[PDB]
Amino acid sequence: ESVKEFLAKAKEDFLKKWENPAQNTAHLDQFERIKTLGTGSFGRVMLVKHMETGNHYAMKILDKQKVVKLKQIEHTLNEKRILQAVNFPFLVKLEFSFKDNSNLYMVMEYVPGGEMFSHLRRIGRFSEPHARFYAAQIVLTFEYLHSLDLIYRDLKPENLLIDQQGYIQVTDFGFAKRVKGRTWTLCGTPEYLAPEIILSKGYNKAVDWWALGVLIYEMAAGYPPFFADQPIQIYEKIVSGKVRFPSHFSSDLKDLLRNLLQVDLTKRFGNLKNGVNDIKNHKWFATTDWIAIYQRKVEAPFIPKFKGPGDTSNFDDYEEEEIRVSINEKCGKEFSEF
Amino acid sequence: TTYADFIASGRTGRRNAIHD
Ligand SMILES: Cc1[nH]nc2ccc(-c3cc(OC[C@@H](N)Cc4c[nH]c5ccccc45)cnc3-c3ccoc3)cc12
Repeated sequence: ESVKEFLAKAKEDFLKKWENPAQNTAHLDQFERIKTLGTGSFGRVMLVKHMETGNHYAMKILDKQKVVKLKQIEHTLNEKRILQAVNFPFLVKLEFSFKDNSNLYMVMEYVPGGEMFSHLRRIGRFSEPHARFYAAQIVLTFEYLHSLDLIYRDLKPENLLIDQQGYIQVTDFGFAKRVKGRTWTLCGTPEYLAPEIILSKGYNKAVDWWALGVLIYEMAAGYPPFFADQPIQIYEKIVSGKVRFPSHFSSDLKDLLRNLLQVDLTKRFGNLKNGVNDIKNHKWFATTDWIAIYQRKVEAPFIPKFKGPGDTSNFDDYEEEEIRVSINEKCGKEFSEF
Repeated sequence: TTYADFIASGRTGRRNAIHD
């Protein structure tokens, strides 16, 4: 019940920032471009150095015109408004946000450790205790987000960074949305999509718990529960209602996954009467000290190699591209509140 | 093996998000 006490205070803090979001807290010329850490349809993330403090940050640059073409205006506004309002040990903090004639900018704490994806693929798979450590942090993070009426909708190793302490840092709130009712947007990542999303149904926060099942599976197995060469083939497997576990999977783990990867919403863990407690009290988490996890007092199974505050060895290489700023303002009305 | 099948698939790299 001390959790309710914590969540109560947490919601008070969130709501004040949610209703009065911070805007224009920095300028581009206050940062030094160093290296591109990632790129996508929109947009790109770069390692930057804040001259005033000497601190290194991860700066995402979004081309406003490209955001409009992809019809991601509202989603982008969601992301920024939510990020500036949230506060949790396993969520990357948004330090600054601003915009110019051409681009939108979000400056967050840099995590040299790299993505879980990279470490998972290289090592092959995590031991159950190793996967349990990460899973526990996601469980607490979702408990926090959901209590604020927030749905995440993009859980995957690619969006999970490993800090110097070996703990998880959740990134990419591109599809994050505050909603109390049901929602309908087709979004996420194929391997992690819940059946109700694929079937174009009205869904809720239960999709995040399904994604957790996929994450835990992939961490412990080394591969997703549903994989193929094409997304369409993946969707067929997801809606089939069948799943196969590796022989090394423990009985407790398989039981937990059958409850998370449950097509029936009236039976899926995290969406029942007991809520998240059905997960936190499961046998697979019997050895998990939730308070110790939150307080970061638990010893991490893996610590990334540190080579400096601005080291990028733990990240792959990407093609560098100019940061062009038009002389004319683009999409002014669309991103007025950003 | 399932592992071999995954490693030989075209989706072992970073996976992009999808949307309408
Ligand atoms: C490397 C790094 N350190 N600290 C970070 C905080 C956030 C992000 C970050 C991650 C992200 O998703 C990354 C991955 N999903 C690939 C991706 C999806 N959509 C993108 C759009 C642009 C570039 C990459 C991707 C998305 N945004 C961020 C980020 C960085 C600053 O503010 C947000 C990267 C960080």
